[PDB]
Parts: sequence; structure tokens; C-alpha cells
Amino acid sequence: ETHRRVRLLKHGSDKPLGFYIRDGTSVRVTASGLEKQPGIFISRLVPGGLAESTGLLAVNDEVIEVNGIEVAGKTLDQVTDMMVANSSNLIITVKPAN
Amino acid sequence: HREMAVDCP
Repeated sequence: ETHRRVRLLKHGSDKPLGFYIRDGTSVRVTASGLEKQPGIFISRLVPGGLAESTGLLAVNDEVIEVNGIEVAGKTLDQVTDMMVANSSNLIITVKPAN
Repeated sequence: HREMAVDCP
């Protein structure tokens, strides 16, 4: 839509993904108009980790999907689990904070 | 806002 597909492929690498995610509020479109709904956002990037090394992931970016699966409607424990499940070749789609 | 870590050492 106006999103960035960022991939944290490891290819047999030790280097962790090294990022955190958190609960937030995102605004989405509806028949009622613009509504505040629960979202998932990037908390911070760990120095040395692959997430930082891309230069595309940034703090307060919204997680849209994880490897093709939209995270809307899902809790933070679920999304975390989706990401660590796919941790070898993780593909995040985000809406950049700016 | 509560947070959780994806693969952190």
C-alpha cells in the first residue's frame, strides 16, 4: 500500500534479529471513518543485531505482516511467536513511522 | 506500552 517489505534472512548466521516489539495504537479506515485500533510496533533495535544492520527498520514502525500473514487482530504474544517461529528467514512488512 | 523481544542475546 505504502509499506516496506524488510527481510531479516540469516543464511546460517549467528547474529540475532535483535529487536523488540510492543503494543501500540494504529489508525485504520472503516465505514465509520478513521478508528484507533490495537497495533504492533517496533520498540527498539539492539546494537549489532541484523535488524539494525538493514537500516530500513526503525523505532515506532508498525508491523503489518510477518511472512505473508497480516498481524491485525493478533496479540503481542502471538506476533512475537510468529516472528521467532520464522526467525531464520523472517520477512517483516512495516509502515514506516515517517 | 508493554514490549517483547524477538531473538535477543
